[PDB]
Amino acid sequence: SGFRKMAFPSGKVEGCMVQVTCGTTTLNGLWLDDTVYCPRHVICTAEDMLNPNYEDLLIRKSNHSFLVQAGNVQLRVIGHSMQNCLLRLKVDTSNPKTPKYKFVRIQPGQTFSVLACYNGSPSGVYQCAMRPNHTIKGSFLNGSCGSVGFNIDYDCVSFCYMHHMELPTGVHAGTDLEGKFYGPFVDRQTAQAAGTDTTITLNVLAWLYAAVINGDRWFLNRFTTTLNDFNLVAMKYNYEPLTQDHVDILGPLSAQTGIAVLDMCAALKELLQNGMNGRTILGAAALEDEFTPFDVVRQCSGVTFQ
Amino acid sequence: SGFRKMAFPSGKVEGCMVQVTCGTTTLNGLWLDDTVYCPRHVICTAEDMLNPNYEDLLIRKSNHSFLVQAGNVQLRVIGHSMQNCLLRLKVDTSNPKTPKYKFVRIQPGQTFSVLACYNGSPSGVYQCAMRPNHTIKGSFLNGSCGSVGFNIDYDCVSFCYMHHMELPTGVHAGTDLEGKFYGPFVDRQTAQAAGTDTTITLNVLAWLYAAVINGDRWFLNRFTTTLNDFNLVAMKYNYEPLTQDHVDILGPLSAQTGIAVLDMCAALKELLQNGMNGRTILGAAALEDEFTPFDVVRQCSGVTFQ
Repeated sequence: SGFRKMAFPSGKVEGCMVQVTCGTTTLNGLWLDDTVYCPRHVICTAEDMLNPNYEDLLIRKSNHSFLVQAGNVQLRVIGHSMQNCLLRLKVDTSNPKTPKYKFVRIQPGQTFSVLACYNGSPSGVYQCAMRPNHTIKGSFLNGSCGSVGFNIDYDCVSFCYMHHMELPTGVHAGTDLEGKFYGPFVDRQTAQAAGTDTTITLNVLAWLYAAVINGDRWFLNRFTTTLNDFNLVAMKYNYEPLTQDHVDILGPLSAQTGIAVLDMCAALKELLQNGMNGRTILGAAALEDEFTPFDVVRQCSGVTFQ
Repeated sequence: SGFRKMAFPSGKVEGCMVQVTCGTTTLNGLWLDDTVYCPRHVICTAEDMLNPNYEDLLIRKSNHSFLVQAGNVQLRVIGHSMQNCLLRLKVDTSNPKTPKYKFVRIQPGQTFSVLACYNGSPSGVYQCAMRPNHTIKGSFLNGSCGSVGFNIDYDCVSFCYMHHMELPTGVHAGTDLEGKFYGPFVDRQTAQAAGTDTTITLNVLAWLYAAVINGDRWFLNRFTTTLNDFNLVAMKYNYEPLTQDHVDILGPLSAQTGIAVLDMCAALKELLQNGMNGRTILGAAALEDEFTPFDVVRQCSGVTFQ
């Protein structure tokens, strides 16, 4: 029983974190096999950031311009390329701790674990979601650049995020592990701001199913609804429209609770229209949208509470 | 910026988890040096649990009664004792991955990371608090017994919890690493239930300070209050009384925000009396009590947002 924001065990990833220094800037890198991946802005000075030309800045550097430390040991750099907004440093040593891994570009609404690091030392781990506006609502301080996000499937680490920057609203922006940004953001100092966000409807519904599997059905009602009718309500409350695809996804959860997806949607619209009346769901006072349907099945009993 | 329920990196602990089987029951154990620690109810049958005599049940077993697996490797048991509600199995191999560690008995209101495990394989990590009623609000399914709770200080793992059981309300109960239960609970099947709980006032206040450090002060007011006056309000709302000790603890946070502790208390009572008026704090719709003051300084900037 119970339900919590659960992160994946971070061990396989801790073994990959290193420190990367170039001139006066130090940040975190990811050491897999004989390559270290980090944000390219490690080669910038404060004023560089105002309008960097990374191609121009990088040609001016050599292999010995970079200092990579793994714990107490310095790794020798013997090559370097820029891949999009990332640097790849070839090093003279293969990481003995390299887990089986892939690089995946995550979709909005999906969740992942973040291992926050400073100076190449893991400091904490937490779960978060890729917002519709392509930001994540993280917890990062200075020096966290290079921290990564990942999921774990069997023994395989799927790396999906590397942290680059914080936006004026205190939310965070970064790239996948090929250095392509999530969202319309760039790695330089500008007036860029998060676009307006929206609530992840599929996740909220998943979470309501979670509440039921865990023996709670107070918010339910006798009504059902049309996709179209639900979506008129969604618009008004800044929720993403529900699509037939999302209804299909909620299949398995619908079956194990015996609650038709569109009936759940009827409950959801009632909650949005009537508020929660000072009550809680899964201990929360407002609707939660950072659990996917996958997260729910991961963590919940395969047997519902009644 | 940002603020999240942050768990400690779980790597040092993952390296210690094993599987312990006795007869038909399998659960998790903790392998440090040449000892494996697990819940003693691993030696019970379903009906045994109704009224076990652990002394009587254990004398009937031998070293070869236990099967310990670490990944694919079976560890040979060569001794066994009961320490309170725990079993200690001496094994023929010292765990090469044993971190520097201590066993500490945590106090109510304090927080820790939980590594949820099944069949000796870590499945997820999350943060939680020891409730005043000595339970934790965890997320555990069948087979999670033996999962542990810990904090990390420098390189030293402080183990503070081992999971034994779930209570009728779906909250969880377990022991410290000497096998002494937190709370008035016992490891057998009975009508035991969680006592009534209360909100952790010191943590709520810490969290309000966190909101300020992060640039939010909407809930503040021009008033101050007496310890006594605050506590009359606390009683009515099922919050723990505030004590001079708690005011001292909130010192450092009070200094860096420039907000007198008792002024913060005035804000708190206003919030409790007036509700949040459909607004949020740190993104939450109700007051949060699972962050200690220590957690706040850990994760927040040492420089407040303005």
